[PDB]
Amino acid sequence: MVLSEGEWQLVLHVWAKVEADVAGHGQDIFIRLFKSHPETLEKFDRFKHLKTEAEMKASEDLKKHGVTVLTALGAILKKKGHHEAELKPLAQSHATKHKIPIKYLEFISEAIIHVLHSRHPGNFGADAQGAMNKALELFRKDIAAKYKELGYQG
Ligand code: HEM
Repeated sequence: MVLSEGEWQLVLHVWAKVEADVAGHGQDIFIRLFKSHPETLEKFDRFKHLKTEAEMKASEDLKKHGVTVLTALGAILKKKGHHEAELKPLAQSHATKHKIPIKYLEFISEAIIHVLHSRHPGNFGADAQGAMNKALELFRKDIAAKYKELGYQG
């Protein structure tokens, strides 16, 4: 797929709001993910002992990890589709070290869209949500193609 510039504009306009509090957005997203799809928590050896949302919010390691993840995602979105280099090391570690299936990348995509919708309703109407969804579908389709080249296609 190819997003138009107007779509990329809608995505970087709400992303600029997220960047005003990257650590708080990271927490909300991961908490939403772990609550909605508990199986994804099992993939994290560092965090799978966390039993409640209260424990998750209080985890300083989880908040540092959410900042790492959103920073890497933001760098990919700011490329506007020219993200081949950024995607390489990310696809290698998620396919060969962490073993994350594409279906889990759909689950975090849903969590990102839920949290933007809750926190940024004015900058996340139907058109802006449709553009963010297109941008995350492009990221998932490109990562899935790299998984296949690396031998995992999971
Ligand atoms: C927006 C999608 C994602 C992005 C941009 C992303 C990014 C990252 C980054 C930048 C790291 C640190 C360096 C590395 O190991 O590569 C990381 C680690 C990791 N990611 Fe992801 N990730 C994504 C989705 C997921 C999903 C959905 C899962 C699991 C369901 C996953 C599981 C992990 C694991 C197990 C680690 C190691 C964490 C730790 O112990 O340090 N990632 N991810």
